[PDB]
Amino acid sequence: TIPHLAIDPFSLDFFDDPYPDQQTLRDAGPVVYLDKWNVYGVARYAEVHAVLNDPTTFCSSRGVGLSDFKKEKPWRPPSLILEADPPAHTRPRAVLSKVLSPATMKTIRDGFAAAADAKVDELLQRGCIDAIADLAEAYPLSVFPDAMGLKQEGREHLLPYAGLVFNAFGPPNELRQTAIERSAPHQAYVNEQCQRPNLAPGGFGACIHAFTDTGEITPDEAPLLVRSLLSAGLQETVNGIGAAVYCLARFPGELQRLRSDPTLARNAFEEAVRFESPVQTFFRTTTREVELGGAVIGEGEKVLMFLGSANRDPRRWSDPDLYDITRKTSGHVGFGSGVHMCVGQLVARLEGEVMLSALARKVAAIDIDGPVKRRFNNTLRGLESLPVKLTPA
Ligand code: HEM
Ligand SMILES: COc1ccc(C(=O)O)cc1
Ligand SMILES: [Cl-]
Repeated sequence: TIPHLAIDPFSLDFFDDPYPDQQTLRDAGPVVYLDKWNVYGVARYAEVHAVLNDPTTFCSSRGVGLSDFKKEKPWRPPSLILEADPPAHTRPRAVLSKVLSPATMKTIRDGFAAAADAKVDELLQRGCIDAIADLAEAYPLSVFPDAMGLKQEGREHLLPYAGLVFNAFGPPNELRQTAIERSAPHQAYVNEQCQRPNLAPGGFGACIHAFTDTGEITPDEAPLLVRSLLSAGLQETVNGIGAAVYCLARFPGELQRLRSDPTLARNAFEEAVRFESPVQTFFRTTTREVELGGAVIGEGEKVLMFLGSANRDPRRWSDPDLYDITRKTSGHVGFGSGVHMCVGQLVARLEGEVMLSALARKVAAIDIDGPVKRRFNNTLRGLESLPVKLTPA
């Protein structure tokens, strides 16, 4: 009663243009079986939203990649928040929520915003730039690692470790094995910067270590929670900002609208997050037999959620393939939904908003003027290179 498909959502051809295959996955049925990896798939907004919001039946403590932690060893000690279920998840989540609080955004906002303006001002002096390396990448590297409290040496390890983390959610294909065999130096730098003496006072990491006397987490838990923010805190944002820029370059009517009202910047980024879904997919594991969209899924089965496909589901979105900076984006799953919904979304939206605001005030046109290149990853969607000519306003 469940349609079996041979689509590999982790193949290179799929990454190259996922969107037809995602329609085929949505239209086959509410639940599909993916024979290549032996997992269930859900690609419609409805079923994705349901799975995300039933963490008792679709837990994350057996991993949220293909590997089931009850069967295989994880490639690194489990995250205390991503790879945990309530109740063990609850208090480490409260710590990271407070570390990344509204009050904390108040303190870095003007710094983040200035750095966005300085970066756009700097790129307008060059004209022809690469909006991935010189912007999408350069901007978050200039404000996140300082906000984390990190030393300066070794920062070249952060994006590679992020790409490793997201590649290791995927199946044991060559992208994953090659990331793991390249991993050791990045693992080593990251784990070391998680120790309390290496985290500059006032930053996010020091704050995490300072939350250890409340009975919410203990001191030996602090290093791993810092690790979370060195894993999840960079590449997505970069991909999300690279997508905004791309969209603004590819849809010049939306750039003309952003310029006319820069207050649209925040929702313009939110729309980029929905349109690109930098995190394309996550897994859950069933803790019990369950009925999902008229199928009966046994205990201990991996379920693949297509988040980017739920964000383009014509059953939920009008013209889902169009980038509309005035769209009501509320409800998209680009950040998840429910108990694990991105705990750092306030940092991402603040980075992306102030970047787009900067562009909206200072740029008249953005024109692709060279070969666009994609970056392949088992979990992340984003560009490798996006040569643009920026035109000062
Ligand atoms: C556009 C940028 C981002 C996107 C698209 C994104 C995507 C996601 C998604 C889909 C989830 C839910 C995972 C799940 O349900 O298993 C998540 C959770 C998480 N994110 Fe983000 N994220 C972004 C930025 C950030 C930032 C800036 C941080 C840190 C500052 C961060 C740290 C985390 C952590 C620690 C979790 C785990 C939360 C939990 O398990 O309860 N992410 N992210
Ligand atoms: C959604 O992406 C991630 C990746 C890693 C972690 C973590 O290491 O906790 C959390 C979220
Ligand atoms: Cl690691």
